[PDB]
Amino acid sequence: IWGIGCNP
Amino acid sequence: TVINNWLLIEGHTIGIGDSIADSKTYQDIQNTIKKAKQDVIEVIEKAHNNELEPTPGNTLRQTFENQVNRILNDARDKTGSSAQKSLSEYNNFKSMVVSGAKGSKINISQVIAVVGQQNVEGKRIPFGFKHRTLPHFIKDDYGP
Amino acid sequence: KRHIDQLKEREYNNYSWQDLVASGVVEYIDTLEEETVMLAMTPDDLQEK
Amino acid sequence: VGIRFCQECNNMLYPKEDKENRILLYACRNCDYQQEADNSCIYVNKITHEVDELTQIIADVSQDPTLPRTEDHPCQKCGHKEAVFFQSHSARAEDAMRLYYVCTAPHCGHRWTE
Ligand SMILES: [Zn+2]
Ligand SMILES: [Zn+2]
Repeated sequence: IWGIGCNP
Repeated sequence: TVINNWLLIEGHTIGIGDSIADSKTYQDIQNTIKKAKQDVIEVIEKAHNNELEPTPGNTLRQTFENQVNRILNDARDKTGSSAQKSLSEYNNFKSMVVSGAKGSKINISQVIAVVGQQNVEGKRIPFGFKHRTLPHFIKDDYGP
Repeated sequence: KRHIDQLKEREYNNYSWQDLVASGVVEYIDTLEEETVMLAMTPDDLQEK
Repeated sequence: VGIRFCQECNNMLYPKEDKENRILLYACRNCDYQQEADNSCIYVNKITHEVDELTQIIADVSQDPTLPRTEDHPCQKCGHKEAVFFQSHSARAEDAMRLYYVCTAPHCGHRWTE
């Protein structure tokens, strides 16, 4: 829910 | 025991005052988002003109997604850093993040500045409908 | 505004959702038809130029 | 390239070579009809498959409400300002984000890619 590399 | 009995004297709380930031910080976050959206638009226009050159080992779709995600992630992180600058010493979100008791810098950023990119299966939200994410958006919209 | 005025006095006007559907103001759309439909989340904001 | 069906039996004609005359003959297996082949090409395979999608695009797509429309790009044939623009919309299109413009307005049906 954050970014592509983070968390969903 | 000792610290919990001192906390009766000092106290801890979480309120809306902690989530809210200065007006200057909000304007800075908004400006970062505006220029990020403009950058994504320029990347899209380059892709439509076929001016974009494929990254080695990647298709043009993959490299477009890479560049777009990089722009959006840099904007997200920059807005988060602006929000974290805005926090005062008294801010209780910062107290908990600094002490390490709960939370993270990411949570503060999402609370105050920008929730960020929503990814499913490692990609941006897919085209569930025919060529569009939701019926409200126009077909073939790769915008932010 | 005439439609919502009739609905507002829903009692003693016998104007209801069925009248709205029959008038052609609203329509039922399934997902397959949703794929062929451009929707506005909020009327005033998206319809306005 | 194209497949020819015999008149006598309405079945597919397969290539065959007459050794005596060294002439290519499209002859059905089921019936004896034989036809000389003008094309002289049996099988063509395009591995690159660089086939323009302009031919595949239908002019009817202009009527779609969901397609984005630009008045910036004028039509070449008739000068109508509006033009729905959409991407390849095709699997096995490799990696192309080209916009295949289609002129709006009734009966122009012009498809151009810029
Ligand atoms: Zn035959
Ligand atoms: Zn035209």
